[PDB]
Amino acid sequence: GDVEKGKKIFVQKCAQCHTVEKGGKHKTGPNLHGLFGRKTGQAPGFTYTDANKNKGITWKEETLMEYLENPKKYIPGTKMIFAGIKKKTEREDLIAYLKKATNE
Amino acid sequence: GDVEKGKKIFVQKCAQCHTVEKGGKHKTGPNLHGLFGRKTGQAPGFTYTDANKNKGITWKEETLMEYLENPKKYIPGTKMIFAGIKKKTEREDLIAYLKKATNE
Ligand code: HEC
Ligand code: HEC
Repeated sequence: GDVEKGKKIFVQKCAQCHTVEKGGKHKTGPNLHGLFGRKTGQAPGFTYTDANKNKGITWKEETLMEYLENPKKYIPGTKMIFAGIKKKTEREDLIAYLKKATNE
Repeated sequence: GDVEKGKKIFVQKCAQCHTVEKGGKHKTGPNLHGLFGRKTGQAPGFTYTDANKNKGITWKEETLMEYLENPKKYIPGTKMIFAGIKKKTEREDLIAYLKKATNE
């Protein structure tokens, strides 16, 4: 495929949760350097779900083609995001803002 | 709670998928203006999951406190994001970029 086009997709759809750079940080999702030819759930230092840990397949063009079409269908139980707010005080403050902004 | 603090949480944790402004657009998630005192799944023009459509509760401080702690526990079946790429050519181009960047 077209690398130029792929880079833009990555930046728009994936970079908010993944880095690709050697030595790049884990974010919501794992750093992806060295992905190709590696089994699922094997970035060093990242805590996966059991589902992503145990999928047991090798990442390559064919498996990525299928995964990317629908990640949850290829790895049921995978979790991409936690959209909540665990701290009580942060929940109270956020709700205060929402109470104001969603009514003005 | 503290509105100043809530605004920053919102911008950091929620604004990527929700607007709060009257007349604001639906994004990944619904526009949230008029939320308080309204039942779940009722922003006009947004297509919810059946789960969020049918939760049947009224949004207010107490219900938001519980929802925000863990959205999926409060509304099982709710879906926050699709992280995949439906178009075949976009998948091919993205995979080409990944093949380069994750190996250099
Ligand atoms: C956050 C909201 C994410 C977005 C957007 C994308 N991904 Fe993701 N990805 C995310 C998490 C939390 C995980 C771990 C999931 C688990 O169940 O533990 C993943 C996983 C991957 C993988 C597999 C990685 C591995 O097995 O080592 C791949 C190949 C992957 N993600 C790629 C990817 C791409 C290309 C994305 C843009 C289209 C993308 N993800 C979006 C979090 C998030
Ligand atoms: C995208 C990755 C999201 C992030 C981050 C947050 N939310 Fe969200 N939210 C999202 C979607 C797709 C939906 C609809 C879900 C469905 O099952 O149909 C929601 C829903 C809400 C609701 C309920 C809205 C209603 O019933 O009308 C609320 C109150 C809500 N979201 C608030 C919210 C806040 C405060 C967030 C930051 C902490 C937040 N969401 C993150 C998508 C995403």
